[PDB]
Amino acid sequence: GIDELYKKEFGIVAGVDEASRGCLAGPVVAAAVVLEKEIEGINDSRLLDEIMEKAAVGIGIASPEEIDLYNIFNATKLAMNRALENLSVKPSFVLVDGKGIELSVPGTCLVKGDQKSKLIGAASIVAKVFRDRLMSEFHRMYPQFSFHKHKGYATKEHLNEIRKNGVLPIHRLSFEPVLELLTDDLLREFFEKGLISENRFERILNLLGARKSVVFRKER
DNA sequence: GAATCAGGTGTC
Ligand SMILES: [Ca+2]
Ligand SMILES: [Ca+2]
Repeated sequence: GIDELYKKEFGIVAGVDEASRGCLAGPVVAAAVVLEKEIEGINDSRLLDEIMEKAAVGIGIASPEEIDLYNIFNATKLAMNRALENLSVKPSFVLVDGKGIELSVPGTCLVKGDQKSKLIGAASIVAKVFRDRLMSEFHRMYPQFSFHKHKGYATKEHLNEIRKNGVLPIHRLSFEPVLELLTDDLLREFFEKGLISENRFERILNLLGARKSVVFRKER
């Protein structure tokens, strides 16, 4: 309903939101949603279909590699910027979920906007839904992991699976709980088998060795 | 759905 005020001044406004910033595995997902024919139900009082039939949508992704090289915050806007880019209508303005985000289109940030703007409310759905059906095929591809349930998140299951099964190249290797399970041994193997770029290989080395450092200081 | 447990990272 706040979405309506912005449309009056800027005309074509979009909604951005992301999913999967707290995961241990997978990319981060973003979604950009221009929308006209209004939908009751999104931030009001089976709309997946209505949103698809009745809106403009761009989706962006950042590979887990990219979360590890760039970091979880930058990888996010990287996807978000790819969403606007993948969106078919150029908006004059954007309402982003969160705070402290500057995107390639002039915009404003809304705290709990995924819960007060319809355009963001839309993309936030789009985002999860895609991510979810993505984690699904990850589950099929990596049968050992219940990706289809925990969504790559840091649940008790997912951890046990990592511990019992080993880390994957689709794990965010710079993520504390994954990191703490990491041996350069594996890194090397991942590298040698061509399952990680040299860039990532280095980064993670530098990171492990830095993890030891703060423990070393902290032990003194 | 609202609470309440759990687990992630980022900027100021
Ligand atoms: Ca939220
Ligand atoms: Ca979201």
